[PDB]
Amino acid sequence: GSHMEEPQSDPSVEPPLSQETFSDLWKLLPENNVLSPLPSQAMDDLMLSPDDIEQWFTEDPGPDGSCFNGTATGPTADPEKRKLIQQQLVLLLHAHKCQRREQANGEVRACSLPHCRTMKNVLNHMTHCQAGKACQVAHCASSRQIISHWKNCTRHDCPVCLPLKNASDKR
Ligand SMILES: [Zn+2]
Ligand SMILES: [Zn+2]
Ligand SMILES: [Zn+2]
Repeated sequence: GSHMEEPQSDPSVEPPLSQETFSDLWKLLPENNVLSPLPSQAMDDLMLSPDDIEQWFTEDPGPDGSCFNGTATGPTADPEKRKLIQQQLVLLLHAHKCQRREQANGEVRACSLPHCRTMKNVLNHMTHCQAGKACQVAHCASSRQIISHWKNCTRHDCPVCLPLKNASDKR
């Protein structure tokens, strides 16, 4: 053929994603990234409001632990709760890459998708924010729990990390 498969088939040149990539991604990412999730393949059909993020990554309801349907009727360990983390986390990637695509090409305009518009505003605040999980903006505080997952998790076999590492196979 006209080219070789070595950059994808040989471990001496293959440049795959690292566990620290997702931690820097939402802060300092360059305008030439290739992980950009497209609406034709992204599970955006499973979308939520920023307040429901607190149902899969828990925040205290009060000092007495006053339980609710989101913890007592349908616990955080349910398989459907994991789908909601995966689909929302993949959109934090889209919202950081979509804003960069417009910076790289002034002839086009960013998404009309309210979830993309929501997350790109949160990411541009969260990079300068100092309270994080304690921030008084519900959208900032909720997104910081998602960012805190990749910062503390180091496993290969995790219901959130495994499908992301499988999708980010940039060999
Ligand atoms: Zn977008
Ligand atoms: Zn904040
Ligand atoms: Zn994990």
